Amino acid sequence: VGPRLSRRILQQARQQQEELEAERERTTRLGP
Amino acid sequence: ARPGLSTLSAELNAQIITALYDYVPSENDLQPLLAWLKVMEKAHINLVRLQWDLGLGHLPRFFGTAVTCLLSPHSQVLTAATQSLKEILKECVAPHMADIGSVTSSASGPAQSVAKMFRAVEEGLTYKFHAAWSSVLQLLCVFFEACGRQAHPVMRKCLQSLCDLRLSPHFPHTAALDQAVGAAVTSMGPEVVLQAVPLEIDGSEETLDFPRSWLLPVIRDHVQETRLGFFTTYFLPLANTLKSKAMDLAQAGSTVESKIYDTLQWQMWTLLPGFCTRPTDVAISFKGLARTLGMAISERPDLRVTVCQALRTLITKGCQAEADRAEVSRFAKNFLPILFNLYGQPVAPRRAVLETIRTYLTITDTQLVNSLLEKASEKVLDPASSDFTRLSVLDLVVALAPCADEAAISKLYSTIRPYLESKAHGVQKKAYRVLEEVCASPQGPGALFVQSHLEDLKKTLLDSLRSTSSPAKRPRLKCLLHIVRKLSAEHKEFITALIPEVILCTKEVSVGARKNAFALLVEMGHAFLRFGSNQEEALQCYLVLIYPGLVGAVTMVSCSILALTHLLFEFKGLMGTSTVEQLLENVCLLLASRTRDVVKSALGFIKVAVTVMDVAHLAKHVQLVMEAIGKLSDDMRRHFRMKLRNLFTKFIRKFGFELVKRLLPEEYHRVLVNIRKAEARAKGDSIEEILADSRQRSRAWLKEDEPLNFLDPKVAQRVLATQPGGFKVSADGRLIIR
Amino acid sequence: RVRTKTVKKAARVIIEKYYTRLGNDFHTNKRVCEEIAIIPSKKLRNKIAGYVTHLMKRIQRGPVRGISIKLQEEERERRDN
Amino acid sequence: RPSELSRMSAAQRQQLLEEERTRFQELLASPAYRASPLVAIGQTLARQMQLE
RNA sequence: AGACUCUGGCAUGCUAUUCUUAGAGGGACAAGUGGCGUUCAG
Repeated sequence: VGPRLSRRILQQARQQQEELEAERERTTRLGP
Repeated sequence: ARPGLSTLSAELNAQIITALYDYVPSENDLQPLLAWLKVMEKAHINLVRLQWDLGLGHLPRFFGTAVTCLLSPHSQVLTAATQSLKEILKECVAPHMADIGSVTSSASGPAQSVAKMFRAVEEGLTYKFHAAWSSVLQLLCVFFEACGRQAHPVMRKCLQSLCDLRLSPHFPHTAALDQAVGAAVTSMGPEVVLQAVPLEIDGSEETLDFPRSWLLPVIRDHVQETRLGFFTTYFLPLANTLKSKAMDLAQAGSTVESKIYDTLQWQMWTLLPGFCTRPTDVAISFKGLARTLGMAISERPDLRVTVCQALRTLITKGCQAEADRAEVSRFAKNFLPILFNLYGQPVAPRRAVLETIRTYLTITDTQLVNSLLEKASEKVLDPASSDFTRLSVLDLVVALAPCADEAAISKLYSTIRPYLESKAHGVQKKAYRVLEEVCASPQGPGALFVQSHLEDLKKTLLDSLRSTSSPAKRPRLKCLLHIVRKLSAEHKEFITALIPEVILCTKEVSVGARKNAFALLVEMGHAFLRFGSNQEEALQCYLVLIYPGLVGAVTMVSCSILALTHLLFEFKGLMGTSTVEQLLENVCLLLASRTRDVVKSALGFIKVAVTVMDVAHLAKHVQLVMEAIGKLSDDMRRHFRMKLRNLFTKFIRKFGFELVKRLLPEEYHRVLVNIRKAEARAKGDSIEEILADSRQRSRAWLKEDEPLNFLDPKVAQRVLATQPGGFKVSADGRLIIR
Repeated sequence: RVRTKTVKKAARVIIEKYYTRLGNDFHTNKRVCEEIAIIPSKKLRNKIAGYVTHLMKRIQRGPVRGISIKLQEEERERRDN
Repeated sequence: RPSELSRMSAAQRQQLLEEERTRFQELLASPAYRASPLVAIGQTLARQMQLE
């Protein structure tokens, strides 16, 4: 295919994989 | 700072780590990410130091985040993650595998944590990286080295995935994957590795492109802790089948396939030096290879040296135990007639066989060494032996000489003593090698023979000095070394009789004899340093022995200048600066000679004297030596230009340039200004890889056949990290090379 | 001593075209250099033979598949000619 | 008798060795060569190659 | 601190030839072994 096209393809595939794997407040307290 | 329990506890560190997991700035900010996983690495190190199982339990989430940041395009994050995970593996994982032990598929404690983090690195071996694969391979390699013996039942799938990765048409990480599989073979052991990925070269194959043919070089280069019993039970009948098929296709007319199988069989006994490195069952599995090694060393020359090398490998590191050494000795009583017939046969790789014979005779019993010495002595004394056979048996005598007791050494010396006056150079050379070998041992029967027969040896060496051939000078001086390092004080006459031989050997034909003569000059100096209370007066008494050699013959003059050069290079500060100055005046007088060898050795002595003594003492004699340099000659200046150039460079560097300019004429003025300008100017195993005519890393290449599935576990074979893709002939067809 | 670049090129082309006929030690490699090249220079012949011996010693420790496909291609070229 | 030892013969080397051994024997026992050795060596070389 | 050119040590081999000769041909190519090594150059 080519370097740039395959890079865009893998980036979009990783984005879609993260989006489909997806479907608060930072814990500032060390001890409860 | 690694705080103690009073400053930071294990539960507090775990709470800090779990609270610090929740930031992960964006993915690739690259300013706080490196220090971020650095501080979790340090906190995990401190947690393991405080409570190791808690740190191992907290490890897999940090390893998952390490994989996630290893997916980042920035290579600095890749390097930081690789260094952090390697440090965690080396310091927090490797020493704790002995306590945890083996891991199964149903582990519960920290073994389950090891399994989870190995699942994390297996997920890190997937296709989604395509630029960190060298880093993941290095992490896999250090994990294999750390936990091959303790993570054995689980990493077969990773080995299959690695074989699939190396089965790619264009793999730039071939060397890294080879190193990783080599570490896996080293620590795992190639037996269960071959159980996981089988070799497809078992007997008859319909094809010739073996997809796992690199396993044999991997096992050859990376086996150190594997039992020999697996080698005997697996590689013995497969060798016979492959060799039999090799001759069967050899006489069938198909030479290409026969040569391929010949390459296979010749490579698969190269695993034997690896398997003989540290075998865990060599006390019991070496019985089944004795007759195999005998038949492979008797009628199979093409393996012999390698087999000998394999034997040598064992003698390097397989004789640690006493039962192993006893078995090796008993099979030495089995093998020695075969090895002696192999070395003594007419023609042959005699050098490696002789080295193996010496190294193998140093670790056997004394009594059959004595018996073989009797046999070799009656073979030498037999007049019906040829000259080559006599030389071979004399080499066997040389090998058997230091391994015998005092009586056998004494009778061998009594037999060798009339042979020192023989007109044959080879016989006298072997006799002097025998005399060097029997005196080489500083302890044992050889030393007892040395002190028992010191006067007889001295008288024999003084008598045989007149009739010594030129090659025989090379070992004999070493023998003199072997009789000086334990010499008594009342032996000055013998030493000063030996001095002219050493000086004449400082310019001997062989450079090994010259090095031996220089070492012998050092040994005479050290021996005279022990024979007197005053070291400077003893050095002067050593020096008055060799100074009259500056008077007589021209080659003796050159030999004496070279001897004084080596002495000044070895006795710099202990002999006296004024003696160096007066010798410098003398050697400049010798610089004013006509013979090129004398003036060349004089230039060498002048350079060494410039190097040795201080510039304050040099400045008193710069004018004299440099005047002697200046009015030398026209042709002599032209011939050895570089020695005078280096001398002028040293004089410029160690002094002022103005006086150096003033003390030379116009041609040397041009030489000096050119030298000043020059000073101012100063201020992997594949066939095609060897035969080579000798941002950017983020590029990817897809290949489009079967449709591509990203979730297919074998899609990583279809992605490539790199770009895919003079003489004349005569009438007979022969090339012309010029 | 170092190896001259033309020695490297000659060793490369010899081990590339005639890998099958070369043998293990120095003597038979020198013989193959004798009746494969006229080679008027003796020192060049000796250096070429020694470097070809070292090259095949390095090659024979590698994987077998490259040697096998090289022999297959050499046999195909010999049969075609 | 060449100046380089790599061209001369071994019997000549042994004869030269005997000559140098003997010469060391008389010149090591000479009484003038006991008090100022390097002075004697320097004077001997000075006369020998002012002769040259 | 010459990775220039040429050449020598041993020839009981050839020629008018083991001792003196003078032309040619062998023999050395780091060849092998163990370590230090980016595991390849050194």
